[PDB]
Amino acid sequence: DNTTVFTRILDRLLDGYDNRLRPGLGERVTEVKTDIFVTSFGPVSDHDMEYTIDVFFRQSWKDERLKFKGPMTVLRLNNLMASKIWTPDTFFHNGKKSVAHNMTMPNKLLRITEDGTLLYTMRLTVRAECPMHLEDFPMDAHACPLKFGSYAYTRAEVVYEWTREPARSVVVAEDGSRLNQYDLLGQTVDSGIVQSSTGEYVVMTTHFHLKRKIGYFVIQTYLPCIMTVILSQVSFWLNRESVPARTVFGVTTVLTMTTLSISARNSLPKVAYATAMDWFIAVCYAFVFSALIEFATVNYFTKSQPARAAKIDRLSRIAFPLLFGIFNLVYWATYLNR
Amino acid sequence: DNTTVFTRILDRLLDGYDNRLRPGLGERVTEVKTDIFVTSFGPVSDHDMEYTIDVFFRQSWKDERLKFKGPMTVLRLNNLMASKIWTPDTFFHNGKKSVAHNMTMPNKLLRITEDGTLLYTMRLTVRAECPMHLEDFPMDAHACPLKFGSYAYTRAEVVYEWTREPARSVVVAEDGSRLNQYDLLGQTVDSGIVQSSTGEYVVMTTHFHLKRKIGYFVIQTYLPCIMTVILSQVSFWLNRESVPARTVFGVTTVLTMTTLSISARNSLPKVAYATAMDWFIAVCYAFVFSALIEFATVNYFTKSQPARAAKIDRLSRIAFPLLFGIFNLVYWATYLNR
Amino acid sequence: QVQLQESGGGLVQAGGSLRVSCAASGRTFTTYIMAWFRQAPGKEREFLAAMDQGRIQYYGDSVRGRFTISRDYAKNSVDLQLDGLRPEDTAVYYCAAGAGFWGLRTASSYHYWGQGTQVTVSS
Amino acid sequence: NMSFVKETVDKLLKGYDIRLRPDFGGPPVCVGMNIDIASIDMVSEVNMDYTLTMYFQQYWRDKRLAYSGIPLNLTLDNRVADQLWVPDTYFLNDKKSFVHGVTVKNRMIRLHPDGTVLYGLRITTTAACMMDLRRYPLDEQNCTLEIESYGYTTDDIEFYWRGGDKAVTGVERIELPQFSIVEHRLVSRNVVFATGAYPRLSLSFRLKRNIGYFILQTYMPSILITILSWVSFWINYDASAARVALGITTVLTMTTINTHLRETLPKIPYVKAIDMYLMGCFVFVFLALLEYAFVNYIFFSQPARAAAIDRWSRIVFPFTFSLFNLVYWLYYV
Amino acid sequence: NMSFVKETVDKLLKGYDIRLRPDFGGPPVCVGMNIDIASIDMVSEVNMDYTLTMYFQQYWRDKRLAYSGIPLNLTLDNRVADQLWVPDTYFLNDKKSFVHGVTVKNRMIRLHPDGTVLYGLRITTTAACMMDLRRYPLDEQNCTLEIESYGYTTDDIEFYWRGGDKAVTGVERIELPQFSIVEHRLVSRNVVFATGAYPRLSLSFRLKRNIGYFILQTYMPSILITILSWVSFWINYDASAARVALGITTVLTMTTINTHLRETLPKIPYVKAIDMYLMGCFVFVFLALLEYAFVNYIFFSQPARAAAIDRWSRIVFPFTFSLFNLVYWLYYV
Amino acid sequence: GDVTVILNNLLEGYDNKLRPDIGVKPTLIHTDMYVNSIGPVNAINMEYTIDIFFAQTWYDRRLKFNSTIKVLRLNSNMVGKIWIPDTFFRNSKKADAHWITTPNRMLRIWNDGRVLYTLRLTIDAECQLQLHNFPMDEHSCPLEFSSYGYPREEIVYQWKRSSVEVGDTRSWRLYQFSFVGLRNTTEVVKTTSGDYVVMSVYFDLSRRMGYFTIQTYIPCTLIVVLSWVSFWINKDAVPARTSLGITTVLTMTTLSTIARKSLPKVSYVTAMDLFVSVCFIFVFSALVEYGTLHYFVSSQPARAAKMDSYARIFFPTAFCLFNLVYWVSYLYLG
Ligand SMILES: *[C@@H]1O[C@H](CO)[C@@H](O[C@@H]2O[C@H](CO)[C@@H](O[C@@H]3O[C@H](CO[C@H]4O[C@H](CO[C@H]5O[C@H](CO)[C@@H](O)[C@H](O)[C@@H]5O[C@H]5O[C@H](CO)[C@@H](O)[C@H](O)[C@@H]5O)[C@@H](O)[C@H](O[C@H]5O[C@H](CO)[C@@H](O)[C@H](O)[C@@H]5O)[C@@H]4O)[C@@H](O)[C@H](O[C@H]4O[C@H](CO)[C@@H](O)[C@H](O)[C@@H]4O[C@@H]4O[C@H](CO)[C@@H](O)[C@H](O)[C@@H]4O[C@@H]4O[C@H](CO)[C@@H](O)[C@H](O)[C@@H]4O)[C@@H]3O)[C@H](O)[C@H]2NC(C)=O)[C@H](O)[C@H]1NC(C)=O
Ligand SMILES: *[C@@H]1O[C@H](CO)[C@@H](O[C@@H]2O[C@H](CO)[C@@H](O[C@@H]3O[C@H](CO[C@H]4O[C@H](CO)[C@@H](O)[C@H](O[C@H]5O[C@H](CO)[C@@H](O)[C@H](O)[C@@H]5O)[C@@H]4O)[C@@H](O)[C@H](O[C@H]4O[C@H](CO)[C@@H](O)[C@H](O)[C@@H]4O)[C@@H]3O)[C@H](O)[C@H]2NC(C)=O)[C@H](O)[C@H]1NC(C)=O
Ligand SMILES: *[C@@H]1O[C@H](CO)[C@@H](O[C@@H]2O[C@H](CO)[C@@H](O)[C@H](O)[C@H]2NC(C)=O)[C@H](O)[C@H]1NC(C)=O
Ligand SMILES: *[C@@H]1O[C@H](CO)[C@@H](O[C@@H]2O[C@H](CO)[C@@H](O)[C@H](O)[C@H]2NC(C)=O)[C@H](O)[C@H]1NC(C)=O
Repeated sequence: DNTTVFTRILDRLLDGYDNRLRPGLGERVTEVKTDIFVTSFGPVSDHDMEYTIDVFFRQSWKDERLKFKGPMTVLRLNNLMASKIWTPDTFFHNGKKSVAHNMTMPNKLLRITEDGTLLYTMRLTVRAECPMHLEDFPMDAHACPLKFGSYAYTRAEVVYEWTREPARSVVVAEDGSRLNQYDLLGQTVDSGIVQSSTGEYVVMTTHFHLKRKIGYFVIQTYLPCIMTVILSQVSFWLNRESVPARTVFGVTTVLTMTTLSISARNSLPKVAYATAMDWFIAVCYAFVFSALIEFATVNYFTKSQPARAAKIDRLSRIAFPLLFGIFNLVYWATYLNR
Repeated sequence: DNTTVFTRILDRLLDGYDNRLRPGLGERVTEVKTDIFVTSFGPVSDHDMEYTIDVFFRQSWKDERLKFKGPMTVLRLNNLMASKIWTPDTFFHNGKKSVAHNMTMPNKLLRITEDGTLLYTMRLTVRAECPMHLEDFPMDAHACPLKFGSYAYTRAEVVYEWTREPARSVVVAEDGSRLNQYDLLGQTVDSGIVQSSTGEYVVMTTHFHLKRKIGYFVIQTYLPCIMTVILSQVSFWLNRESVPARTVFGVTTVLTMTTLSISARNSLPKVAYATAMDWFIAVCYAFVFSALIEFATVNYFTKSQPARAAKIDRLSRIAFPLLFGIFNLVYWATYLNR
Repeated sequence: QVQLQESGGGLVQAGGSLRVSCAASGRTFTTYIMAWFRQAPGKEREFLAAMDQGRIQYYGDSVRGRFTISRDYAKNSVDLQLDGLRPEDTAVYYCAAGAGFWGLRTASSYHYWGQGTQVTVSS
Repeated sequence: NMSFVKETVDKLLKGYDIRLRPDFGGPPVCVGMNIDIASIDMVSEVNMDYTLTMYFQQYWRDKRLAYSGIPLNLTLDNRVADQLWVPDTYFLNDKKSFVHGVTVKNRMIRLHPDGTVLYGLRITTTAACMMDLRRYPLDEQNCTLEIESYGYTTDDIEFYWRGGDKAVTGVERIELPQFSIVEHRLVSRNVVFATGAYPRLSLSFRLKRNIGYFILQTYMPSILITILSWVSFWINYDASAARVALGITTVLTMTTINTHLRETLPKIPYVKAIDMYLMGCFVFVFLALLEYAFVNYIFFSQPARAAAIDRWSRIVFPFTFSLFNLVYWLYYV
Repeated sequence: NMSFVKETVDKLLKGYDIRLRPDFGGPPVCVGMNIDIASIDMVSEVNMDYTLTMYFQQYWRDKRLAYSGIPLNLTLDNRVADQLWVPDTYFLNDKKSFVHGVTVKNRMIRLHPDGTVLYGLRITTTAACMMDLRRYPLDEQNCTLEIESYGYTTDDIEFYWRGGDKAVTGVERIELPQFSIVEHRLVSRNVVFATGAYPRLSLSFRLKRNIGYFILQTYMPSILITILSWVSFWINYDASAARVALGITTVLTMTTINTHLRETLPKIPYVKAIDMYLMGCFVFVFLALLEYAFVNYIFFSQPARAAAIDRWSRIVFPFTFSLFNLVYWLYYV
Repeated sequence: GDVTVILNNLLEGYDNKLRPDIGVKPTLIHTDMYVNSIGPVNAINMEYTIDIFFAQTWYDRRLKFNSTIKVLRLNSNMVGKIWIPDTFFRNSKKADAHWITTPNRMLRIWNDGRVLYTLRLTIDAECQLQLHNFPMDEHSCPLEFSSYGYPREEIVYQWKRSSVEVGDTRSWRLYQFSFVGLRNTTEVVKTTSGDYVVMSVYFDLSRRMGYFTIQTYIPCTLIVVLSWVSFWINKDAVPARTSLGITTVLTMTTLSTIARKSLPKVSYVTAMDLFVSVCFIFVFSALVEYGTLHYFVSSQPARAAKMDSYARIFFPTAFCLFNLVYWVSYLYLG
């Protein structure tokens, strides 16, 4: 009874229908309402300068060619009819290879209201570029963009808008964080215009703010280097006749700093500029290098001017801890604030 | 007009033909005769417990709906025509991800005889699961299975048989073996029944019997460990007064055993139990450890009881080679005879 | 240690059901093939049935349609339902587990063997 | 008899509309689900996901597909699935999944006289589950699979497990090289999104990691290096080259172990149990070499006190290392 | 003009049976093949395969497509290939291949007035070849490519190389980073399978591995460590700690070299020339340390005999090592 | 409205298997390219990644119409219905178009019959790199495209006024290299099936040295200086100087391994392999120097005394001279 009426409506809407033409072609500008629900903010790859995100993409627009009358004010269709109508050709400007899920069915939904308003929803896995300035590594903060718009329609044909207030038009699930080493501070929602050789296009922008977690680098790199520097200045308090004890202290701190530097630089992304960890390791290496030069000097002046050698050792016993403390204070005050 | 006559027969066979129904539906069981030709038995991965195989799959059945009369008695069919008739839905129960090749065209072939018999051949690459027991590694042997049957038709509708005697129904090419760490001994062919939540099905099975080659581990792991143990027992023949010489000797043979053990363990997959190599390495490590404990005991008793220290070194020069030779005899007789 | 203990058996009056069980201990045989064998007095040792990890059932050409094999993977056991028994079925039934190297139908490929259980058929 | 079946099937598919759900506009259609797990493998810490292979069956009743005159269940060719309506079921945490297609697409459609439709698929899916590795490798994990309808709501479709707690089979036959499945659980609930409510079914497993691999591959080398560091206490103090070489080679070996484990293990930027154990062993060998630093520093003025320190170190170091192991294993097992 | 061409093409494609080969039921259709190789790369020893990109062209005659009145060779859109008969050619040893599709499918169909068809495809394929590495890194490999018809026998189709020995071009423009192509060869034979005789064309290359990388990277460190092991023969025999440390450290260094080479080169589990050379050097330094162990053992009672053994070792070890190197660099070069 | 009538009448009597002016004159195609970003350069595989917008313009007499509408702006739904040139990239290893959320294709038609077709592409293109001067090497990586089936008598390509455009060149993923400039050319290539017009674009790239300086050059220099540290240690500290020497040798070998992990397995010596090998020779000679000093202490103590004094001058001088020649040759003489 009812199914026959519903099928006659479905077989009647598309009578003399052209999906090659946008709604309001030549009479008005089609307006699209857009909102995103982030199911999971996936991993961020520092080596590839890109990130992954799994989203529900919801678009709303008005097509007066699809008005209908019937008891059911809303009709929800799976996928065969939704491919026979006009849909916006949205694409991500900075998006790399993305995936539209097809298990166990196409993850697409099309709803129609009585007035002809259509709602189109899809599930996507967007992989987008996030340029990074790693000068403050590993104490850096980044803002990864997500920009989308119409590929073929200029701003005189199709314009995009957020469904609600811009803050409320992008929603992130509470369990939708998949960041091993980042904290998602927040997001900013924007709209604008881009200019090309084919015309002007409307672009919708979203920025996600990320802050890298530092406790890993503190326990893996910073603490061993600080302890090795402390051991190198501990060497200054042993008697000058104890050649093996001070030599082993010096050379083992040098070997430890060399090993730490090699390990530390084999994990960073290949950036051709220096970061904050490179400077910290370089200064710790130069401190243990100068400590071994200081012992080389003490051993050189021993047996000829023991008074000068003792005065050099005393001043290194004063200068080195103070200089290292001042270096750490400058380093951490500089980088933590920024 | 011979081409037009043949075209008429082709355009006449499929008149009133439904490919959604198996032959004899509701009247009799569809018998499928199957044989396999193996063109290459590809690599076996012990880490993933899987193997690759490239085969020609030949199936044969009878369809009374496809009888014809004409000048020829055998028809070769284009792959476009082979998709219009009913074919069995054979699948591999333990397959992981298989590929049907279609370069440069689909690697399918369908021949029709005058009496109504259909021969259907295809080329496939199958990655299957071969669970392994690695307690005897690297002196282990495995039986890797390959099981196939119908996904949708129960044993009341479709049954499978081998074209010839089961031994001669699976044939491997002379140059088929593409194995660098295994030796293919042979195969056994069988057939059983499985029961699922949807019904009972016929399963055709083949087992390939593999035995691992051990020369690589002999030349890479066992020989360096045996030489390191012999070197550590060479220390017993150095004079007692060379304390630093024998201490460096023992501690460097200990470091050599540790390096060899870690190198060997890198190759092994992550298994819960202990393989035969784990026991061999643990025993060699305990032997060099006891040789260094023996020298520590001699040095402890030196300069106070030189007679006992000399007696200990003289007995160690016999006991250590004897105990190691006995261990090797037991090790290489327990595992080489399985 | 690993022990395969067998239960059931006894005597039946030339018919009826007879479910022989087999419980394993000291090792989990989930990834192994568990089979049943039969030894008539002084005669050859014969393969009866077997079930692998994938629940594929293999039977001998003489007992197909009469003996049903099953496995309780949770309890790590295996059962054999003997139906339509005949006087020729009087023998000692054995339980075995193995990897099936060089053939699961050959007795020389099973690492562990049971102690047997006499089944007597009276007519 | 076969022509009558052909007529009946073509009768059913004549006028059939794929775009309308059964009982469209009326009561919701009830869909029952079965899962037959075939294998679980590749539990990846780096990728934070796992791979699952299964048989996925769905049962529902469509009155438009009811037929009479044939006392049989019709198993049809799987391409007829494209001519019928099937639920828009999807997995919420699936990263990558596919349907096997050798030698044909691994799909099944079966019809019953009352109109019940059975729809089966053989699916391999990679599902994402978060892992809390603070207790690694002595950790337990809880990984799930979420089943939901993409487009319909509870006014249109409903999900239930067919068979109660017996709806999922095959877990007892799974063998994992590094884990052992402890339990599995079935949950049915609805999720209230912005577009309305959505039926959902959830299947979860709890995994407990095995320790033998880490015992024989990770902890034993560090233990052995710690024990080897005590050999110095039994060497004469005038053997400076032997004790220095032993101390610095044990330091280099422990550093190489820690660095290469950091290179091979997954990058998990928080403190785990393995990092605490390796750091504790590094501290023990650091103190073992520092003890000789004190002895070398005092063996000339007070040779008897330095000998008493070496003798007491021969007892304190093994005792404090066994106390550390006892506390570590009590606090983690 | 244009309408005449459209009329002719629609006449050609009207009543065309794609399921029938040319001259069906009569003489076999002759197919000529050309290959133009663009590049070869990623010759993988681990996977035992190589990657090839090429322009594959086929040339046959179909009298059903002959047309008259147009003095032109009609190059059609490649989608017309879906409406025409093409050979069922396949590569036997292929593991993974695809046809490029940017900006469209890289496919060509060209017709001639006499009915001749030219069919072109741009293909990247991964072909597997067995490699014998017993002479590695002084080895020479032979990798082929097999071309066959999947479902036709010699009664219905035949293969030949179009152009004789000029059928394959582009070999001299291939630059492998680790090989040089010594030669290539073309073969034509019929493979006798069970279903019947199948035509087959074979193209093979012979690759010769470059040796300059391995001379600098592998053999020189082993040679220099072996020479350094001879330094102890010129050291006083009363310095037991120095000669023992040198001998055992050269043994440790040789082990380190072997394990580093174990980590760097591909896992090929059988005995190669590199293993024989590393074993020969390990034996030489083992006997040098056993010689010092003998000297230290006998240097007290017979100092003159020990010094004579050292004096003769200063001659024998370099001479025996040079004879070993001469045999090695003659049995392979 | 009438736009559907226009499209239906245009597609009526249209055969898309035939190029425009098939029997009259070659079809002239004007091409444009906008480079969104040039991705990482893979020296190991000798390939690079590029993302572009590709535009083509041509005339089709069959697509003329008369109306008050000047241009018909269409999406990809009509791409498969009209004739499209079969342009392909000759040196492409793997290329694909973008399909999220819809096929990224735009088609515009003017009333005079002019057709504009644009799509977005990501390409992995081949670039053979000469690494003799690595890491001070310069390259010109090409990107070539032509027609797969149509020879020069049927399809001719031609650059427009602004051929290749680049936006923010600093917003790219090039760490090792810096972008210099681009050129675009035209050539005719003769093949076995005819003569084809080939259009090429070349991108000039010069490598940055800051990374290899921080990772390799500076650590190696500091290791060499550390091996010079042994010359100022008292000769009586045998264990200390032996451990220092052998540990510096181990460190040199450790740094030496990581030098070639960023390169393919070329069999010629690069400037980096030469630098690492000379540093290895310096530390090797410093350890042989200590072995000689230790041996000479008993035999010729005065000569061994003078040996360390001579080494303190010769080794830093010879290493500074080597570095001066190395950097002069590789930075000012090639
Ligand atoms: C060996 O076997 C393999 C397979 O094992 C085989 O590969 C497959 O080959 C077939 C062709 O034989 C390919 O099918 C074509 O794919 C074209 C697009 O390819 C891209 O997309 C693929 C996925 O397709 C999904 O998405 C597209 C849109 O992007 C959509 O059109 C599809 O329907 C499909 O969408 C389904 O799934 C999504 C989720 O994924 C759902 O959201 C959605 O609801 C729906 O369910 C993708 O797989 C491709 O990637 C592969 O290939 C690229 C290279 O191309 C490679 O780089 C990748 O690595 C990967 O390998 C790729 O991204 C598609 O356009 C084709 O459809 C055409 O043509 C058919 C046939 O004539 C026709 O039926 C269609 O309607 C359509 O006609 C055109 O399409 C135009 C598109 O712009 C359109 O403008 C036109 O208007 C017209 O469309 C319609 O026309 C009618 C009539 O006018 C009109 O009424 C309509 O309104 C409408 O306008 C075709 O489907 C398949 O993709 C290949 N798969 C793979 C994995 O390679 C291989 O070829 C075999 N080799 C040999 C030698 O035999
Ligand atoms: C891995 O980790 C996951 C996540 O933590 C675990 O999954 C959780 O498992 C538990 C135990 O099975 C689940 O709790 C159960 O939830 C169901 C569903 O409740 C929903 O649907 C009901 C209708 O079917 C509905 O009535 C419920 O509404 C009530 O509850 C909500 C709660 O907010 C409340 O707001 C309402 O007012 C109602 O009161 C709800 O929508 C529920 O039916 C179960 O009830 C059992 O337990 C209760 C007592 O708690 C008892 O009274 C009942 O009689 C019954 O015995 C139960 O609460 C939980 O929902 C799962 N979490 C998620 C996210 O799905 C998983 O178990 C872990 N793995 C392993 C192996 O452990
Ligand atoms: C159509 O193609 C044929 C075959 O390639 C062309 O005939 C060849 O033309 C070349 C150039 O003149 C000659 O060297 C060959 O000898 C010809 N082949 C034969 C078999 O005679 C023909 O010229 C082409 N026609 C057009 C208009 O291009
Ligand atoms: C790309 O090609 C175009 C077309 O040939 C070049 O544009 C012309 O270049 C010539 C010199 O080769 C000038 O004389 C013309 O004035 C140019 N025409 C213009 C700019 O409209 C263009 O220079 C090429 N790009 C290069 C070489 O970088």
